[PDB]
Amino acid sequence: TGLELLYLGIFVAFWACMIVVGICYTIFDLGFRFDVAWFLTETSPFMWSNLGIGLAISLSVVGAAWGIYITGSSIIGGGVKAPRIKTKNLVSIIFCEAVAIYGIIMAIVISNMAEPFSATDPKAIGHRNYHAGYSMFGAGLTVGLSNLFCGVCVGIVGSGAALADAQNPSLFVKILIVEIFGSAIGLFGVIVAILQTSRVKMG
Amino acid sequence: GFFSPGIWMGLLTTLFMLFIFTYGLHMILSLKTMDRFDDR
Amino acid sequence: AHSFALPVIIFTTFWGLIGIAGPWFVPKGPNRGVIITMLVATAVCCYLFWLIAILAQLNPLFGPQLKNETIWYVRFLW
Amino acid sequence: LCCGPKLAACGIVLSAWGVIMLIMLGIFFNVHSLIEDVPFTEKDFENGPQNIYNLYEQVSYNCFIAAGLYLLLGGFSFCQVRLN
Amino acid sequence: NNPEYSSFFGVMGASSAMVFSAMGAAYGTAKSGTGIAAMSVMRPELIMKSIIPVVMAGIIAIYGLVVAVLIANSLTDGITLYRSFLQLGAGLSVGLSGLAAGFAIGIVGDAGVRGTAQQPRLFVGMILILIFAEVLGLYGLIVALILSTK
Amino acid sequence: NNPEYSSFFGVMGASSAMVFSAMGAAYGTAKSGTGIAAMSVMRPELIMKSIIPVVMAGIIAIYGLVVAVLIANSLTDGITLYRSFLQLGAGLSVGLSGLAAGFAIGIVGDAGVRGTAQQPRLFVGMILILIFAEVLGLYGLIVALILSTK
Amino acid sequence: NNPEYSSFFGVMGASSAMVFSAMGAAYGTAKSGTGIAAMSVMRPELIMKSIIPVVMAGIIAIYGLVVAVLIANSLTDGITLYRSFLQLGAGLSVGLSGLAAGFAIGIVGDAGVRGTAQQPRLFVGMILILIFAEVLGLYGLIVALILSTK
Amino acid sequence: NNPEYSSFFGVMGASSAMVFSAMGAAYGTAKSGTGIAAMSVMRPELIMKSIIPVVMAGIIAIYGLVVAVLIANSLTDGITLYRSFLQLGAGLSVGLSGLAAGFAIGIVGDAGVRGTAQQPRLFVGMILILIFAEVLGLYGLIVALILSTK
Amino acid sequence: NNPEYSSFFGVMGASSAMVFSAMGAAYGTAKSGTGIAAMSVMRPELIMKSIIPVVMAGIIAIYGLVVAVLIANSLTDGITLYRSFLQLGAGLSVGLSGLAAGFAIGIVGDAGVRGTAQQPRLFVGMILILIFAEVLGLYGLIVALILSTK
Amino acid sequence: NNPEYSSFFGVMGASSAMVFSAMGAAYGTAKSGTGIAAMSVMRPELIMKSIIPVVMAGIIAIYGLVVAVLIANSLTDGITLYRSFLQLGAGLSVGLSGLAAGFAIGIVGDAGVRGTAQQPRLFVGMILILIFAEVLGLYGLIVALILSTK
Amino acid sequence: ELFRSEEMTNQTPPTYNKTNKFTHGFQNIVDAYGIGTYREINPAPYTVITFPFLFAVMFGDFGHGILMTLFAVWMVLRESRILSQKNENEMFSMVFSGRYIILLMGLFSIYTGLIYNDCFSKSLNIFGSSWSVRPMFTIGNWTEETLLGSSVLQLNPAIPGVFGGPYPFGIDPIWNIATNKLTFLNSFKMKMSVILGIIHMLFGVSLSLFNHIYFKKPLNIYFGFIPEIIFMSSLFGYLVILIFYKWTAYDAHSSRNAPSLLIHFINMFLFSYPESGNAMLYSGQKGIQCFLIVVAMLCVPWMLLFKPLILRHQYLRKKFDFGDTMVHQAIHTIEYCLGCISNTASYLRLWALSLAHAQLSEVLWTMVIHIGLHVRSLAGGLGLFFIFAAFATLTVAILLIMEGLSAFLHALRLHWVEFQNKFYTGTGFKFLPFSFEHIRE
Amino acid sequence: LEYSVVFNLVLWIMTGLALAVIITSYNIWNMDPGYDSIIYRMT
Repeated sequence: TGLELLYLGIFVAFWACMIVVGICYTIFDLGFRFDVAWFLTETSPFMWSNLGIGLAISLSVVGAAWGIYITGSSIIGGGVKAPRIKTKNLVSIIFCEAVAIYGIIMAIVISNMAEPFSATDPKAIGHRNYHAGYSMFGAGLTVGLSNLFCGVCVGIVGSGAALADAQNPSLFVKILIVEIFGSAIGLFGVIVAILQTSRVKMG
Repeated sequence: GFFSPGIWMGLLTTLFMLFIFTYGLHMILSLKTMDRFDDR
Repeated sequence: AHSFALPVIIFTTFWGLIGIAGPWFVPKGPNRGVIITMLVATAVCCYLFWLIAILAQLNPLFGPQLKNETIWYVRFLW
Repeated sequence: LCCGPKLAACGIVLSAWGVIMLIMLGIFFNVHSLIEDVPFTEKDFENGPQNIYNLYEQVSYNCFIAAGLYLLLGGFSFCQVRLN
Repeated sequence: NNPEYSSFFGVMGASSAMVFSAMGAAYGTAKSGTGIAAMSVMRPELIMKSIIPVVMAGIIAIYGLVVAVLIANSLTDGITLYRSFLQLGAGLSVGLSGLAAGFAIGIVGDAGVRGTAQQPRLFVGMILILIFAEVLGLYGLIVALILSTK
Repeated sequence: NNPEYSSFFGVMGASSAMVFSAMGAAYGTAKSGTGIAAMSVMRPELIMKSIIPVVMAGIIAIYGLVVAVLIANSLTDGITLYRSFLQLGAGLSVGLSGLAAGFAIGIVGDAGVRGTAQQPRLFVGMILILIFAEVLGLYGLIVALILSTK
Repeated sequence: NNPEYSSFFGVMGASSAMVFSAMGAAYGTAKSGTGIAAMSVMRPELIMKSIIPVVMAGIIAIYGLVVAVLIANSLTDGITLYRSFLQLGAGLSVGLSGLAAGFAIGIVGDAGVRGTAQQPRLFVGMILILIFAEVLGLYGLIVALILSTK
Repeated sequence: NNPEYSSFFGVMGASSAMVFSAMGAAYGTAKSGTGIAAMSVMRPELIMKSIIPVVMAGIIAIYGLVVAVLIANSLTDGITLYRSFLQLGAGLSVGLSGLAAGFAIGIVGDAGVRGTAQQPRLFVGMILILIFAEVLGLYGLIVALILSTK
Repeated sequence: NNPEYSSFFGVMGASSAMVFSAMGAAYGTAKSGTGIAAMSVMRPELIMKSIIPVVMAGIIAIYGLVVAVLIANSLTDGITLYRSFLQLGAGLSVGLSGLAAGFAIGIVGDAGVRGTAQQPRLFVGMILILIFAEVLGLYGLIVALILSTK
Repeated sequence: NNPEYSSFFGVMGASSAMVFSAMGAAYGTAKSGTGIAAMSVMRPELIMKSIIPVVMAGIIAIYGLVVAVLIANSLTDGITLYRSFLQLGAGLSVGLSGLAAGFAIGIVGDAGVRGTAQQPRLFVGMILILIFAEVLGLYGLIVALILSTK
Repeated sequence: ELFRSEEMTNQTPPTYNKTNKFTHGFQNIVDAYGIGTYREINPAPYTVITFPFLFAVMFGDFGHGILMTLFAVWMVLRESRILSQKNENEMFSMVFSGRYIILLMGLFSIYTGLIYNDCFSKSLNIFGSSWSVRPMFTIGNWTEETLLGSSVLQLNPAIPGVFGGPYPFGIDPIWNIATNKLTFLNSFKMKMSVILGIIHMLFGVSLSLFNHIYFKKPLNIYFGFIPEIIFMSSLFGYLVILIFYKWTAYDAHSSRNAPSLLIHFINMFLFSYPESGNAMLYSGQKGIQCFLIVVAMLCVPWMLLFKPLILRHQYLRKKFDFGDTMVHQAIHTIEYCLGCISNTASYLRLWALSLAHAQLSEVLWTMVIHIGLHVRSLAGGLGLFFIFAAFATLTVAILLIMEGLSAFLHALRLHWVEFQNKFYTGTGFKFLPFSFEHIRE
Repeated sequence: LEYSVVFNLVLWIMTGLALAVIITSYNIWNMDPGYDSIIYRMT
């Protein structure tokens, strides 16, 4: 558990330091020196937008990709005694790509809204640009993570489908209903991301 | 001040990609080879 | 200078006749069905592929963004 | 040298590719003395159309030199595969 | 006027609601699907009864959608911040609560399928327990809906 | 007269109360349902009694709903900050305390339900201990209700 | 007029696109080589076929090279920042996408090599599953390309 | 007029390229050498062929030396910062890419070398795969060379 | 005109060059020594040949010793910072590169010596592999020297 | 005219040298004593010679004492900071280098002493290897003495 | 008249497909996915052209298309020597067996590369490039712009009154050297991939009607084919029509705030019809947008549940697990409706791979052979020798082999998953007659 | 002046270097001698 111990030690020290610094700023009655509004305003909306775009596409493929090999290994292993599996159980992978597609479409549609500002001093500049920037960030994150977890779900379910079908061909069709729910969960994230960027403007 | 816009934004992107690197490296390190081969 | 009407007529007739009349002018061997399939499938896919390429470039919204050296060269090339 | 007839044959094919493609490149510039417009121009490019004609001739010369080297390479590889 | 960045928190709320509810549904769904497939190999006659846990998971996913949509439609540029904080709370409230519920959905459905696999009479009991998980998802949704209207 | 962002603390309270309580009830429910499913296979007749730990868990969930709603109704824009700290404290107090109680509810039910099947005389002892877990959950509710009205 | 540091984000994009893609392709290569070495002893006739997962991983590495070079040839000093973030997004997008692709390649290939040797009818399925992962990696490339003109 | 401390990034590049490349080659060397020691005791006639992974690992190390030196010879005091960002990108690009290749070399070397003793027909297959890892390392060098002079 | 704190970096370099290379050599020494002890019980006749990885380990430690001294003899209070960064990079380059080599030395020594105990023909192959580790160590030294004199 | 708290760094040096040196010697001592205790049960006649690893390990703690005192002898209030950095670097250099040596001593002592009882001819090889670890520790001292006096 | 399997001698027969020296390879890549249902429509006669075409789009490279054919020709020229010999190398045997497939794939790749006008990133100048009249550019208040040009590019305006006219054949070569080819040409290929993908799907569906006739299943068209094709036409065919309309309806005169087909398509599905702020493609479009989506929904009940509903009606009157049949049909409906959306995305591989290849060709040329050129005569000539040799090597290693193989697989994927799944359904048995196979033994 | 620069540099430089030492020490601390050959008999 050498790596888990490293991850934990970093995690604990990271937040423990934040607690000490935060409380100290309070204790020493600093003039709101740690100003969240300052961080949000100085941080260029361009980063937030491009980050959300990269997340929307990058997280979604990670999900799909995760599930693909989950079900790939189960299919390949079981298929040694039940080669019929490849005929029908490949649809589990189609669902996995489909989860990536949901995010991919949004990633492009969102990025199509990215524009320059020709802006400098945030003071009274880009009021709408900050809203659109944060919204695009959220919408990208929304769909990215939603597809990420969907892809894992579909992989786990598809694995059971392959193992089941190897022993009873009648089970395949009924199980398909579970993966459909998995796909629907990802679509829900798409609906929200669409709404979040439904009324935005850049530039 | 302790941080500038530049420094902070740089740290934010650095950590995001550092997490990606960590994820990749994690699974790469946790990679084993075979103890023995099945047959001749 | 060119119009679009003429390119369309020339290549539409070419591929159209092949896909429509072509099957009438085919060997009678055992591969006749394959050759007829080839003639028709080829004409349709090839025509549509080309047609988009030439049609899509009509009524353009913008021209190319060229490097300085090329822009000058064209003055005395085209 | 033998070098292996399988590798001599590969050299012959590359040599033929070289001579054919390099001569073609020189011709295209010589005729359109052009869309590619890659003769290795200077950055300080002046209003002198003759500079494009001159550089294009330079490209043809350089290309034919490269072809000449492929002619020598193909000749050598030819004898190797024939003797092997 | 309406300060900048005020919409930031409301966006995080709308995103959090959907993502955490998706997490809950995904866990409960994957766990339920695992148990169902394992049972159906041994006896397929219980498959239809064993489906409900999967819908139960989907409910958490919807819960999250309802609030995330409510907020996402409410999001604008000129937000008075107070409204954004209400949105932040509503988003987290339903998402994180649905996550807890979805976990319970997963664990209870998976164990429930194995239980019924051995003794079908457990069906009604297992559904009643999953009803408590649905109630936990509802409570989260209730609070989130209340906050968004303040 | 009041500072900005003062409402931030309050909304975190209302959310935290519900989320932690759902996490507590969810844990206890998940563990209880697992033990119930495993036990009832051997003793199906106990299915209608072994549900109780799950109800106990639902109580933790209500505890959370009650405070979260009580705080939510007290959320305004012109909050005096002082009141917001009290609301945050009330939210955390009931939520985190209910979380601890839900943990015990889970572990005690899991062991107790199986122990009861192997020992019918344990039923009374199991309930009594669960009563203690409910008392632990209430103590948090009591303080939270005191703070939210202070 | 150019915000300083504007070029910093851009340069990181070109690097990440190459590094993360190499990590993915290397992982897939390492996994495949392990399965290939174990399989090939008993069925050396399959050694040539077993390379396919590795070639596919190599494609992922190229995917990354294309973006890294496209960005590198697009770097200047007076970068307007807007362009820089587009390049950083392109790098990160293809990087993580290729990384995940490579992992799927490696994991599937390892199982595929063993499965095919035991059951040659699985050969096509092995290619298919790897093919879907390669298609997913392509998306990562394309989105990196799209950003270059936005 | 040039930003201060601008040399920092370029210097880190030169060192990073060398260190990460040594890390990659070192891993592949150590892992291959382990397989060589375990293998060649049974098949000493292969001792002069099983070194190849290790040689190819040295290539990764050179790739790093070439860039690390290229960067170091490119540094001055009055650096315009832009150039330094490029130097760090080139350093990391080749270093971390060589690191990824080093893992491939190591894993493939071990599996291939031991497999070769079990099946000598694997010898060529091992080289081909290791060749792909070398190609992955090359891509990093190419990008680093492009950036370092950009 | 000299930035204060500037000398801090150069001093850390002189230390790092020794500390990291010392960690590597120590690992290699301990790892090889363990294998040597195992060999000698089986057969002491090789005890004077298996020492080589340990002697080689020392060479890597010297690499670090040399640079650390060269940096120390190059430290001043009136440092121009540019030179300070070069010294930090040079120290890290040799230290971290020697560190990687040190681990490589230990791993291959242990495997080589243990194998040689059973197969004396392994000795020559062992030496070549250890030679590659020495080459990896040199590369770090070379760059560090180039930077420190830049 | 000197910076405030400039002694802070030099004081950390004097302490760090002693602490890390004790850490190294303690590790080697603990491991050496463990091997000695296990070994001497079989061959009590070797209990005396087997102490050497522990005696050698003490040399590390001595090294640390020497530098830690050498630094302390040069601690004043009006330190030019530069001199403080030198003291901190020298302290860390010898301390962490001694730590590396401590590991080597401990690991080699454990295996060597136990091996010696199994193979009396190992005694000389054990001493030689321990000598290399002592040389590695001295390198730390050498750098610290040169650096702290610069 | 469609090709169908032969009769074999009331049990399910194996599927017998007669093939020849050329078509056998195509049948095998079909069989690799599965053995078709007895009397199923054989997809192979259409694969012979369809698959090479999809490759040619994925591999639309004129220069490599030639090299690809030459490789195939080499194998064919040794056909007699390879057949009458031992071939223990299975990879060589496989590509040999596919030698006629590869040749055709190259043939179409040349066709598509020629229209794209890319031969190793080289344009094909037919003397027809009249896109713009540079002499008039300078007249339009651009006097000595080549002085400032040293630091600028400057994009050629549309409709200046002096530019216009299409390129005679394919894309105007001038875009091959533009800095914004990456928007002009990338967009066209995007739209092309969508159009072709939708057409290919509609073709596959149309074939299902013939299969439904052959097996005398009127119900499979009354509640299947008809509502399914209505769904696809109303949504996906409408989109295609709009794409051509945009190209032919609007000129640069409305380039600012020009209607975006992506936004109108999204607003269509969502019934979002803003009164103003966004220009419509044509008057009344909002009414059409609403009409089509509603109709698409109205066809769904047939395809979703009416098939098992009428089967129950007819079954009970003649007298069938009604619940199970509802499950089957509901899943089928979801797969078809959702798959059409997903399948459309699948055909974006045509764009994605065509672009990816174009990026490899442009970059490999620019960063390898271009740098080998120099104003110094002898050094340039000798450099081109060594650089080109490496360049040709990279073109083969990266594009002719690896990418050609990738495009092979991806086009084959489209055939198996998106095309065949519209009509080529079910399985059959392997046809294994008595034959005198042991000729060499 | 420029505190944020020295601050940023020193904090993250010393933190990364300190961790590299900590991890290296961990890896050395837990070196596996094999616990074989002669260890089983001494144990």
